[PDB]
Amino acid sequence: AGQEVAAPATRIPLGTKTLHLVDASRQDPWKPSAGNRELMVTLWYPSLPSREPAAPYVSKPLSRAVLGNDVLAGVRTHAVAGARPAPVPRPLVVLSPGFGMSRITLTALGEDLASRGYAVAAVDHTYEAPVEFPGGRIEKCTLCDDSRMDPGAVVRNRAKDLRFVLDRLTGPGSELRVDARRIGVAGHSIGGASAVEVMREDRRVDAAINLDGNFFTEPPAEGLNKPVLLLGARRSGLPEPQENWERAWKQLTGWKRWLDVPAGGHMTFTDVPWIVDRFGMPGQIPPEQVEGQLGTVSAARATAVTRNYVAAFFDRHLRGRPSPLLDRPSSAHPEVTFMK
Repeated sequence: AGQEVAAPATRIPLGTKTLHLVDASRQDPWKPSAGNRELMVTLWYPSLPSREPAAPYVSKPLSRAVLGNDVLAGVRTHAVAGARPAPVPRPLVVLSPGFGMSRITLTALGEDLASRGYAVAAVDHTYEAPVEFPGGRIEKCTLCDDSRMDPGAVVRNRAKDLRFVLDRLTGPGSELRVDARRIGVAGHSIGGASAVEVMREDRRVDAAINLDGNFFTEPPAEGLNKPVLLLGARRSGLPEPQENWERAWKQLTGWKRWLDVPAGGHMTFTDVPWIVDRFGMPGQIPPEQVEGQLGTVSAARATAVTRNYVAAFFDRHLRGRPSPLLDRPSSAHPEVTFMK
C-alpha cells in the first residue's frame, strides 16, 4: 500500500502509547457483571527522533470489527509506538469519539494536535464501541443493541470516564508527563456533549469543543462560563438539532462560538470520510444516509477543516495564540459558516 493517515501540520517526531486503565472506584455502568470500569486510551505526543517504523492505524482483528474487513491494518500513522517523549511537559487535549465508534476514528485529529505540540489522549468507552484490550480481547458495542440506552446517562458516565483519565494522566507515575495547567477536551457527537459535560463537572478542564453532538443532560442553572466551541454539520437546515443547540447556547455564559458546515455530514469531524472514500465496501454507508453522514465535503477538506478549527480553538485558550478562524469567515475554508 504505502497508504497513510493525512499528513499532520508539522514534521516533528511523534510517539504513541496505548494504555489499559482500570477505574477500581466504579463498577461498569452497562455490564456490572464484568466488574470495574476499564478504559483503553491512545496517547499521541511530541517525541524524540526514532528510526523505528510508525505504528499501524489498527490491528487486523479490530479493523474487522470496525469496518467489516482487515484493510485498515495496512494503513500507517506517523507516530512511533513507545518513542521517548520530547523534553517539556505539553498541554493535554483529551478526545472522545461518537457513540458506537472507535477512538481510532479520531487518529488524524489526534496526530495533528500532537504535531502542533500537544499531548493528546483519545479515550474508548467500553461497551460503547468495539474496543481491543491487552491479550487480544475484543469487547463489542453491547449498548448499540439496546433500545433501553439513555443518552443522558452515557454523557454523565462518560464525564466520569474522562475525569478518571485526567487523574491518571496528571498524576504521579503517569505514563506521559503533561502540563496539567492547560487541559482541553473535545469530542465527536456524544463524546462532544461529554467533553462539555466533564468541563462543567471538572475544574481542571479549561476549554471544550463539541463536534456535532446534541446535548442530552440538563444545563447548570447559573450556566457554564468556560470556553466552548460548538462545531456542527447541516444544522443551518436541520430544525431539531439547531433547536437543541439554541437551548444550549443560552446557558453558555462565557467565551463561545457556534460554527456550522452546512454541506458537511455528521461524520465530517472524524476519520470516517477518509475511511469510506478510500477503503469503503460498496454501500458501506447506505445511499440515503450519505447526505446526512458525509455531505459533499471531501475526505481531505473534512480532515483539514476539523484540524484547523480544533487547533485554532485550543491555541486560543491554552497557548495564547489568536486565530481569525474563530471570529469571522475564512476564504481558505468556504465550507464554514457562523451561526452566531
